[PDB]
Amino acid sequence: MPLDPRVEQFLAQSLAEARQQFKQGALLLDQMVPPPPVDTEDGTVVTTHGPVRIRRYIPDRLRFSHPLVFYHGGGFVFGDIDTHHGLVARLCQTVGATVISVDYSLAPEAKFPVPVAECIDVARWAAHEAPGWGLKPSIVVAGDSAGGNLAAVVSQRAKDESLPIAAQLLFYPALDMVHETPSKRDFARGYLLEADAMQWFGEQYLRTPDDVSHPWASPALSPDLTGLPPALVITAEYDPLRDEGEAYAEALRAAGVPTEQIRFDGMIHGFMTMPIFPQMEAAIEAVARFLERID
Ligand SMILES: COC(=O)c1ccccc1C(=O)O
Ligand SMILES: COC(=O)c1ccccc1C(=O)O
Ligand SMILES: COC(=O)c1ccccc1C(=O)O
Repeated sequence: MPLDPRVEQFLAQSLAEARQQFKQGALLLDQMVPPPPVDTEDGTVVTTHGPVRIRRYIPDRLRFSHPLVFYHGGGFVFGDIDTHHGLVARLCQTVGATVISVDYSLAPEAKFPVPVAECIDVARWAAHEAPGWGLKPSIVVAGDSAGGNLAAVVSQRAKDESLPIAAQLLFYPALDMVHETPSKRDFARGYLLEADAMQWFGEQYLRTPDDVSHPWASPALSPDLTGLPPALVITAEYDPLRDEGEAYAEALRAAGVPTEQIRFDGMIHGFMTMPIFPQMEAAIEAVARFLERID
């Protein structure tokens, strides 16, 4: 409930250049706490907005009967398959799941709602492939932060798009671009994800400031959450995005959606791609236990 000791220690310490610096940070942490070996295959999915690079992770031993489709975070501007490899490799090996890690088109080069369309296309592709992998033809979508946004919106669009989704895993997602929450006010600066950056991400991703109220940008605003896929919503106590994540979990639960909501106390935004924190593996264990309950 106090700030985690290791998190405390960590905090105490151009667009191309910033992407590279973000990527260098991600590599540093993986160099500090190396990921498990895992078999992978690269490929390209043909989407309605063009080819989208993917990487399939194959577990040593398959124990989960649905493919996972994973959408990386990074404010819609940063990140790639490599920045999220540390997380995805452990998800693959710990759950015993095939995982499709997706490189959707980044902003500002591509703008809302291009990545949403891409992410749907990839989920549909995964569902079609699943029987040939000897899996069920219903997928688990997953993502961190901006990727959690994508996972939540894909889940909301699933029925309309005839997309079978068995569950949604939202890791400290962004869900509400319209409302200030107490967490967004109280942890606006100094906890890695900052208000300044969130504003900037919005300027890169969104076409106009009015897009904030679009349900494919702000899924928390959808008035009807009935019949949505079973949900695991993981939040960090000291994350501006905390409150909107918990409120969405609460709304899903009240809508009769099977929902598990976990706040990691003492933690900050981003901890599930920061293997210097033991909590990252604890949260990955949470995922495996949750997925055990899914049919
Ligand atoms: C930077 O992205 C990657 O590391 C990657 C990995 C596998 C397949 C495609 C890509 C890509 O260039 O997006
Ligand atoms: C804020 O959450 C994100 O989507 C993000 C933004 C910038 C840098 C990293 C991340 C992430 O969650 O990895
Ligand atoms: C991590 O993503 C964000 O914080 C974000 C990115 C683009 C547009 C809006 C937001 C937000 O949640 O305010």
